[PDB]
Amino acid sequence: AGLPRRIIKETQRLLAEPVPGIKAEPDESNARYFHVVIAGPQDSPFEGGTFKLELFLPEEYPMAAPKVRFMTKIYHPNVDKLGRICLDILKDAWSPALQIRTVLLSIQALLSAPNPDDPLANDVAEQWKTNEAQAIETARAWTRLYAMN
Amino acid sequence: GSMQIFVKTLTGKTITLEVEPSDTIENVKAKIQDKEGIPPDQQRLIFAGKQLEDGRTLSDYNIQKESTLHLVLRLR
Amino acid sequence: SLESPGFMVHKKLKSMSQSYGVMMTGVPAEVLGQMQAERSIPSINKTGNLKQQIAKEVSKVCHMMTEPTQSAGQASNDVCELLLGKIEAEKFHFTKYEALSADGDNLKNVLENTAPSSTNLLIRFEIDREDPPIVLVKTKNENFNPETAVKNKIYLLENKLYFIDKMGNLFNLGPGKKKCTQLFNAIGDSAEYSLCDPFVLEEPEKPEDFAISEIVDIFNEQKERFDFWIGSHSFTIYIPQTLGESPRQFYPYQAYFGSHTLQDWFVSDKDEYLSRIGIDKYIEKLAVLGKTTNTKERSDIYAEFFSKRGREAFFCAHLNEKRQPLRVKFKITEINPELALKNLQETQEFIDTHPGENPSDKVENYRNRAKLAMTEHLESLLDI
Repeated sequence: AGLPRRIIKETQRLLAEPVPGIKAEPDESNARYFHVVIAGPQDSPFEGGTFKLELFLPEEYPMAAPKVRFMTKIYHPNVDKLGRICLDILKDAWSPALQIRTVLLSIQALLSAPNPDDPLANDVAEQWKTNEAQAIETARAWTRLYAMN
Repeated sequence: GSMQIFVKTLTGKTITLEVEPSDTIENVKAKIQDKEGIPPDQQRLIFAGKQLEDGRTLSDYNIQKESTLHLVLRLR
Repeated sequence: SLESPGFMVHKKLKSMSQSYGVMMTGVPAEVLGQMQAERSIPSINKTGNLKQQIAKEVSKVCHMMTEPTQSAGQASNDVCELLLGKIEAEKFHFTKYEALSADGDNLKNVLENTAPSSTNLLIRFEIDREDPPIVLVKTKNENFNPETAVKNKIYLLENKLYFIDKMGNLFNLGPGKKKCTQLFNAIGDSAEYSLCDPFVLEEPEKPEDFAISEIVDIFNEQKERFDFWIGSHSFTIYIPQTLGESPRQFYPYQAYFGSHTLQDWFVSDKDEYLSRIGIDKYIEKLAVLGKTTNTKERSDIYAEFFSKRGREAFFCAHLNEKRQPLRVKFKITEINPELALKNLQETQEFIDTHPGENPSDKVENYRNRAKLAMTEHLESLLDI
């Protein structure tokens, strides 16, 4: 019955005007969940792969930020063990002036330019500074193994 | 209704604020800035292990006179 | 030959901060653990398994108690204490900031009215954001309690339109009874609306959207009346004395919450990279940063100066765009290099009491005693 006009109107413009390289569509049961696929950007270790993302809008959206997580297993220093993503904004806060589009774009640039220097608590950050040349290829291998078909 | 709360850092330093249960966490960050020179965007505040959010008030967290918050200066 | 004592301060600060990181604080590793154990003690529940919960609570914080602060303000505090000493640093803190003039001329003039060979200077900066209200609340006058209303919002009443600021002042935004009547009934029954939803503001479909947009226009029309500045970033610039006719150099020192530390800044040598543009160009870009209304230009400079090295094209894009204007303030003092080097040397003595052949060994020696100290304290307070 009721779901905010902002979600309705934003979902409209997301399917009518999608961003180059990304597919995003509402789940048919709960329209707050979004099945996302991002094509691995050109001349990146993840080139050729296609990565599936669950984007969820909590009840408090757009006063509260969405939560995003990788469903396709991926080798990247900014990804959780469960696939979750930062979305943390530096010396600012999520306001309803920022959209899902900006979220999807930031995740798209995050693949194009991983930032190992962040939380070192996971090993993938350690290998992404120690032997970066050897982290590019094991990410190419995980692209073939899990991001193809 | 000026009560008194404390703010401790990892270095052992204690800071004494004059506040009211009405004031927002953002307000006490601005009082930390007045005493320490730390900009509000450069600090987080913890009470009994719970991260405090900016819009909520001291009463919203049952923070009362002589309570001790903990200044957090890395991002968790 | 040798460098000046003022330049020696920079070299010692940077090289020590590069190598010793968290130890530059001078706090005994024992005290760090006792302090974190105080913050972690409630997360422990007596009813549960004690040690298992202690180790978990340790493991989750063990690697943050143990790395240096990210807070730009604290790093500036640390810099100020080392270069000035406790007493003069507190005096410096209570001298007041001045706003950077439109072209930076006021800071440029003070620098020029000092002999480069005679003096050593420390500039401390503070950069504010504009944090305007972002939601609109429609109440009836009977449901409006001005004492207790949530602050930093715009309030539409039947016959009035107030901006309530962060100190509890209620500013009349102007509109009279008829215009408020029109807006109040154009909207509807929701309690609160957004003032910054682009789908509401750029695709106005209903009369409610047109009314919220008109309230945004009324507010933006009067922005100069108010003060919604909030302190955001902090950094310092050290300008050591010259020898002979050599040209003057400036060095910016900073940390950044959620990003990097003073140690990261020095190891990346970004302080040196920025130094090469010269203080006059830096001030100019600092003036443009506060003068500009262009989001891309504001984001570009902010990233060039304040980003972790390497993230310049990424530090201020997408979710991190600088969409609100900024204000740059500063204050100036001379430092005494003898006092500064003394302070550094005392810190060196503290570092040297820690076992280890190399700096990496002493750091790791420090970090581990802090992990041990936290666990041992927690055990004592739970009476085990």
